[PDB]
Amino acid sequence: AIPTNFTISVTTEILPVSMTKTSVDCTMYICGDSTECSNLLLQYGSFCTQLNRALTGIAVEQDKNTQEVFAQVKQIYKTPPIKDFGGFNFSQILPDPSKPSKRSFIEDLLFNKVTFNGLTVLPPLLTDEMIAQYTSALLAGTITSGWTFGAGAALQIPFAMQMAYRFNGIGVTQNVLYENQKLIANQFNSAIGKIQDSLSSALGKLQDVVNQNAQALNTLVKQLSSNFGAISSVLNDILSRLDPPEAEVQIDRLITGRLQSLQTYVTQQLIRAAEIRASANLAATKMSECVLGQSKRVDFCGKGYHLMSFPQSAPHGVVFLHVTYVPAQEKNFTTAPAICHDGKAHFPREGVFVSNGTHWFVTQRNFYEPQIITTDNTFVSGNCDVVIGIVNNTVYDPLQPELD
Amino acid sequence: NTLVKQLSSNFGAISSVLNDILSRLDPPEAEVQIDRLITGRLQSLQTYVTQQLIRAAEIRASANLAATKMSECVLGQSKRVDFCGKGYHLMSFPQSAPHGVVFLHVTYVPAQEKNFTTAPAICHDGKAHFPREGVFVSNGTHWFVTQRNFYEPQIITTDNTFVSGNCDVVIGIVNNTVYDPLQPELD
Amino acid sequence: DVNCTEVPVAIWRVYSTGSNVFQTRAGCLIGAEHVNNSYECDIPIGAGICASYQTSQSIIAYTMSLGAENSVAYSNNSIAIPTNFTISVTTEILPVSMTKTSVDCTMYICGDSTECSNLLLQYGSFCT
Ligand SMILES: *[C@@H]1O[C@H](CO)[C@@H](O)[C@H](O)[C@H]1NC(C)=O
Ligand SMILES: *[C@@H]1O[C@H](CO)[C@@H](O)[C@H](O)[C@H]1NC(C)=O
Ligand SMILES: *[C@@H]1O[C@H](CO)[C@@H](O)[C@H](O)[C@H]1NC(C)=O
Ligand SMILES: *[C@@H]1O[C@H](CO)[C@@H](O)[C@H](O)[C@H]1NC(C)=O
Ligand SMILES: *[C@@H]1O[C@H](CO)[C@@H](O)[C@H](O)[C@H]1NC(C)=O
Ligand SMILES: *[C@@H]1O[C@H](CO)[C@@H](O)[C@H](O)[C@H]1NC(C)=O
Ligand SMILES: *[C@@H]1O[C@H](CO)[C@@H](O)[C@H](O)[C@H]1NC(C)=O
Ligand SMILES: *[C@@H]1O[C@H](CO)[C@@H](O)[C@H](O)[C@H]1NC(C)=O
Repeated sequence: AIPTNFTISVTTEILPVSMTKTSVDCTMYICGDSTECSNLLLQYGSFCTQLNRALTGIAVEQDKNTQEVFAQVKQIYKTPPIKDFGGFNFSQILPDPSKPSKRSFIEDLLFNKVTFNGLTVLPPLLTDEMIAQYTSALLAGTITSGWTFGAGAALQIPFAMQMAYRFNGIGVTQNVLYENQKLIANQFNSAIGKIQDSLSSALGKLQDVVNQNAQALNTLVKQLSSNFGAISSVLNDILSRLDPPEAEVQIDRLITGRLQSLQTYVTQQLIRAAEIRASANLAATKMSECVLGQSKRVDFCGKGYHLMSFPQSAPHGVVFLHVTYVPAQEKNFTTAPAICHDGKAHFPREGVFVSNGTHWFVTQRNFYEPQIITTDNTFVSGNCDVVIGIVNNTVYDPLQPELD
Repeated sequence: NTLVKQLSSNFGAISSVLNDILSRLDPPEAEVQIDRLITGRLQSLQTYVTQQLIRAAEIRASANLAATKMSECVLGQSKRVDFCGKGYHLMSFPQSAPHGVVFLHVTYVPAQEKNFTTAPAICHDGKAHFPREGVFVSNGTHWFVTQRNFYEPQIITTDNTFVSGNCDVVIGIVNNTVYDPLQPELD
Repeated sequence: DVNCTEVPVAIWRVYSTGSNVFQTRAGCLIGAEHVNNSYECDIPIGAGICASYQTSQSIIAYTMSLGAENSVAYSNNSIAIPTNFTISVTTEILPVSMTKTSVDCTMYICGDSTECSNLLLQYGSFCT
């Protein structure tokens, strides 16, 4: 069976990249204003230093993630002003002048769908303005320059002409693009409409990170109130109702109990950070290959044959649009491994032999385009007798009229 | 270093060094004092192991990456953009380091450039001609076909191009004459 | 997380007040002067601000650039073809192992006491 039509499809993929940078002061969490709490804590020593050497390890990693997904480029490309892209209407995904932050429409439709006792929250190094600036460069690069701006200096090429190369990479001949340019553009511009619809309806991968990294802090602050088996949870009460020579044991218990909860929370941070790192690396490799190139890697860049991708920014994460080629509407055919001619066995150079029971033809593998069999489509390498399934026929010669 | 310093912490025991307690106090009082140091020391030891397990778990990912990069960059060329270094990839030479490995990647980079006019196809005897591999470029007067990555022009032969359909459908096309190299010799 | 109005109340000798002070979203930055130019990020501060040491030599803090800028010459009938090339060599660094540490928990906790062992067997398997 050989397919005879196709549909361009656009598919969506969503990835987390950073959790919120946070920090805790060991002493302001464990103690109130009590000095004796501090002086008893000084009996335990170094733990209140390691807990910051731990959390600061996470805080810098959360920069180096966002730094490394996005900064593949050092040259902010302007978009051309004239939107001549041969029928493609990217106005959904480009930035626009009027918005109070220069996020695209597809980004603003997205941004909406996502929602003290020493606890401190540190801003990120990059702002959402800087992030959205970078992605506007990756769009401008890929639309005007193909892959070349990834490999080196950016070489301009017409968009409707680069699509021919992207088709050539999947074994479809360029005539199949140029004879159909109008129809293909309509399929594309239609599919972007479904993304606006579907996005308007789904961010669970992103949304639940914001949930868990709040919920753990709520657990940590609630855990202040526990008695831990002390006589009460307020240090002033301990220090007033009982003399220090014995209130010492109550304080020592309540410090030990509280400390255990911080010593757990810091590990429940680290083990998550170690998963977000694996996600940032996967997103980095997806961007390096599927956006700045074209990749043969089956189903790595979304379902189907891959053509191109566009990145779009999101809070704490990134979203891709993968544009893919899907074959459809196929017909059955008779086939044979080889043709027998004047006693000698012909094989096709690239395509495959088919017959509609009535005539014999050769056609490329992935899009029905039958042709006359010639000694220029084929090469010869033996007698007919040796290969199974050979079929007798005749090979036309364009050099035969050239007898004159 | 942190783990050795933790031996000096007293955890509310009478003294840091056990031999001080275990000399100056009798068993039934020592046995309620030494009990604290053990709990303090264990918890410092427990924390250390939980740190080593995570750093091991992350180095394992780096070693597993390097083995992927060696197989796909040294024992062969690979076309994964930016995997074997920036640019187009040619070969790589490994070198060793203390606790590590260091690659040298060898990469080709296109440099000087010039602007040209170009057209999707040639319209000939009412028949369109497409290039087999290169792209058509004009220097503003003559029309050539050239490979994509390095300017090296050639005449529009009957044998670089192939034909498919009439001139009517292709949006951008320029009328131009294709050359048949057999035409003289065939006489 | 301190408004610059409040900072003097805790105080280091010069920088109590009376000095260059620069409010930022990251906080109150003092002892460095703001500049309208932009550069690459020498040292990070936060929220798009980076700091550097510069020549009169002083510390300056500035909105970091994202690098340079240029347009791309795009037409619907024009193309650019490279006419020359250069080979290049680059080094990538990967860690592969760390030290094989090993620890004897009985020696560490108890030294050479026997009694400290006789206590430790209250706790069971941990030293295994
Ligand atoms: C292929 O699909 C397109 C879009 O639905 C349609 O316009 C065209 O007529 C189809 N052609 C065939 C071979 O059915
Ligand atoms: C195809 O299979 C049938 C049934 O096994 C057999 O009779 C026939 O000879 C085969 N033909 C080819 C092309 O080998
Ligand atoms: C092709 O013709 C030859 C000679 O007549 C014959 O031996 C052979 O069986 C034929 N093969 C087929 C596939 O008809
Ligand atoms: C184009 O190249 C040909 C090479 O033979 C040369 O004769 C011609 O003058 C060139 N034209 C322009 C405008 O550069
Ligand atoms: C090519 O020639 C035909 C017939 O004269 C004409 O209609 C067409 O516009 C010409 N195209 C160009 C690009 O000169
Ligand atoms: C600092 O305090 C002044 C006076 O109340 C106020 O006007 C200003 O907005 C405050 N700035 C910040 C960063 O809160
Ligand atoms: C480019 O677009 C303009 C406006 O549609 C058109 O006049 C011109 O012929 C086009 N050029 C080519 C060769 O595509
Ligand atoms: C290409 O670059 C090399 C090395 O710099 C130089 O020797 C040579 O002249 C250049 N050739 C061209 C065509 O620019």
